[PDB]
Amino acid sequence: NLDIIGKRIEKIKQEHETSWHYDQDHPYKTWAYHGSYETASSMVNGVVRLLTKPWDIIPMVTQMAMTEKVDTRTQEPKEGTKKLMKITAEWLWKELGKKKTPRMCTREEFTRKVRSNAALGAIKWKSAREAVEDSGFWELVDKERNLHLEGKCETCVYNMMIWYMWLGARFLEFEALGFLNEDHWFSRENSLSGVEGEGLHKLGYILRDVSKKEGGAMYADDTAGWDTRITLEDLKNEEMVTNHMEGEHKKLAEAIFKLTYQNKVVRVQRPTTVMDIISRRDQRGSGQVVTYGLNTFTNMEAQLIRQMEGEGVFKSIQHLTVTEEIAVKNWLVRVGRERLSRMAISGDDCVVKPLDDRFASALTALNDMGKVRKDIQQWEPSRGWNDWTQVPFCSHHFHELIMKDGRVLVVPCRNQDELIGRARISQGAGWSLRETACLGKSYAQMWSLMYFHRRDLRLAANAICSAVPSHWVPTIHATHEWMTTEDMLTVWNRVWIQENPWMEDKTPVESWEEIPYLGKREDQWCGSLIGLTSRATWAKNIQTAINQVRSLIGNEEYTDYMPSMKRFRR
Ligand SMILES: Cc1cc(Cn2nc(C)ccc2=O)on1
Ligand SMILES: Cc1cc(Cn2nc(C)ccc2=O)on1
Ligand SMILES: [Cl-]
Ligand SMILES: [Cl-]
Ligand SMILES: [Zn+2]
Ligand SMILES: [Zn+2]
Repeated sequence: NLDIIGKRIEKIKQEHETSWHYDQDHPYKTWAYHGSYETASSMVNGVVRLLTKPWDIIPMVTQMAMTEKVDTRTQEPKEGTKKLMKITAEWLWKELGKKKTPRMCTREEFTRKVRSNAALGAIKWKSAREAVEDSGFWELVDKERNLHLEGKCETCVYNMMIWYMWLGARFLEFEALGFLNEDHWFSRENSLSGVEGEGLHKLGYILRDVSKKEGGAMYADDTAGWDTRITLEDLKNEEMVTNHMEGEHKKLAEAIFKLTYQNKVVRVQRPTTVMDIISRRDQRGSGQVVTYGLNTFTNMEAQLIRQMEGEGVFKSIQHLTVTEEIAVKNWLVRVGRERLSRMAISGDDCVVKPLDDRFASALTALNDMGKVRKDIQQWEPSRGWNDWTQVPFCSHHFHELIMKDGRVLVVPCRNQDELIGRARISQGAGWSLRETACLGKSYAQMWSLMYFHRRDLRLAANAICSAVPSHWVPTIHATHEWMTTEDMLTVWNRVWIQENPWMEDKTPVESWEEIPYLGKREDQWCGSLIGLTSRATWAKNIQTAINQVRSLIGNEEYTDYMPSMKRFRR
């Protein structure tokens, strides 16, 4: 308690000593309140919207651009649950460690990241790019760092909104734990369940490979507030990664887990406006990228245990017998790798193809670990999927699509209203017409690469790339091959043919017309506006929309991509 968070509390209390009140009308029950002191909406991308006019009248698209569970308490698991988690976690860190070496990340790696611009989620210095160059920052980092070796913390404080800390705390986190992401610990090759750095063009092939295994249905249960259900027991099993570490690193990592993860401190703005200095031990509070890795780890653990319960490796979560402990360990050593290979896990998101459908009603460990399923009753058995093409994963489903030459594409898909609505939204303001156009172009090239099989998206993508100057540059499961000025057909051939391990025949495709679409009926099912008069007017009069946007941007060098499509080929 206060002996670990006090210093951080004391430092803040003094920076606002003038205005400090211990409010008695504070809304926190499960969060500890210490005191109080006085104290970037969604915009529309006009380039994308002018080139998607039929969607101006679709409420699912237009509503997307308009516009308390953290204060809950998860009970401590039973002793038999806690045992199962401890044994599985120890075995899983060993497996992940077999072919990887934990190691500290470096400023010269962190710096380069800030130069490339990433969601480091950091709050004297204007931007992050500036602070990185000023050694005064690195001096502050040194003081804190040397404090962490002391077993103490001063400035590592969360700001609720998404939990931003200041760039310095983010570095000390990245220094100790960045290896997890930087060195691909949750790669499919390394972790067997993971998909880190796979890409949306590989996920469908991965789910089809799981489907090939003998077993029951495919289960894809979402957790209700995954992060809020992260117990102190989960934070302590995650910390066992430090047992694979040495020297300074082991100390630095131990400090992040002890002082920032297992004993947090947060400043939340309450408009009644008084900045509450609230604390708590449990729930998920980290950088988005370390959160991804530890979420994947803990999810892999929970799902192996749910598989154990379904296969009758253990009878009761209340207590584990000495013989059961040996049986769990023997199960992991004998079949652990096989059972990891039956799953696709991305943070809190999973798909499991268990040995059989006993898994569907194996609920006691899952519920007692506090990973309560969403959109169902706690003890109602899971609904599985019989077809890998119906399974939801990372907000997508996957279609099997046969090319006119017999080669097989497995393509990602979601409701087209969600795709068009997202492309019409920008995260921030103050951007130029040029920067808005380059973001439109990023969406267009993503659509050409991932969603080429949707008739409306291939047409709108061609229209946007025709409307934006040819040479202008586009601006954690994913890898982003669409962020380039290279020709999109060349990138398509690299991604879907050359580099695709599921494609035996490497014959390049010579034109976009060789590249197939979904069934005309399969397109409407996933939200296409084909067979509507509106969409017909838009398609026919596409060159007029392209010319409207060219006139707004001005006299630049443009390319006509519309003749890459059959209907505009004269
Ligand atoms: C993805 C993503 C990035 C942004 C923020 N943004 N918005 C504009 C208008 C221009 C550039 C830019 O980066 O919005 N969505
Ligand atoms: C079902 C179904 C059949 C069609 C006919 N049609 N097909 C296309 C590809 C474009 C426009 C068009 O009217 O559209 N939806
Ligand atoms: Cl199904
Ligand atoms: Cl994007
Ligand atoms: Zn600290
Ligand atoms: Zn679909």
